[PDB]
Amino acid sequence: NLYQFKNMIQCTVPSRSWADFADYGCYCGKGGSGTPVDDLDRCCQTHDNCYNEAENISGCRPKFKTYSYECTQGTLTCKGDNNACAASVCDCDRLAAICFAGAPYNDANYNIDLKARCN
Amino acid sequence: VGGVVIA
Ligand SMILES: [Ca+2]
Repeated sequence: NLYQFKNMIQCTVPSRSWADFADYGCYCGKGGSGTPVDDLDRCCQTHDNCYNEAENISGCRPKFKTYSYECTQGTLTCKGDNNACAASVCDCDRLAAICFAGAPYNDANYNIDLKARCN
Repeated sequence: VGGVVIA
């Protein structure tokens, strides 16, 4: 769920607040359209697409599904006690949190005008 | 949760 994804980011990127990623480029947070503006935006685009895929599973709601995961000593793991929905969503989240950690953050791309720039 | 949207 979003609370858990929140916590995954705090684990892999303890250097910046989670709100930094909540409204960035065309794909991070609300939007899902247009040309991804940079590497970080591409992380989010893959993440958004991943959620759309997981939504194909009966009764699977990525923002609300509670999965089983761990974050300790620099390692993020999705656990074995996840069903197919939970396992897919956990994996989407984990791969994005990993993506975020390796991607440059450009202040210019924060809170951009989606209507004008993400067509 | 308790927020808007990060994903
Ligand atoms: Ca989005």
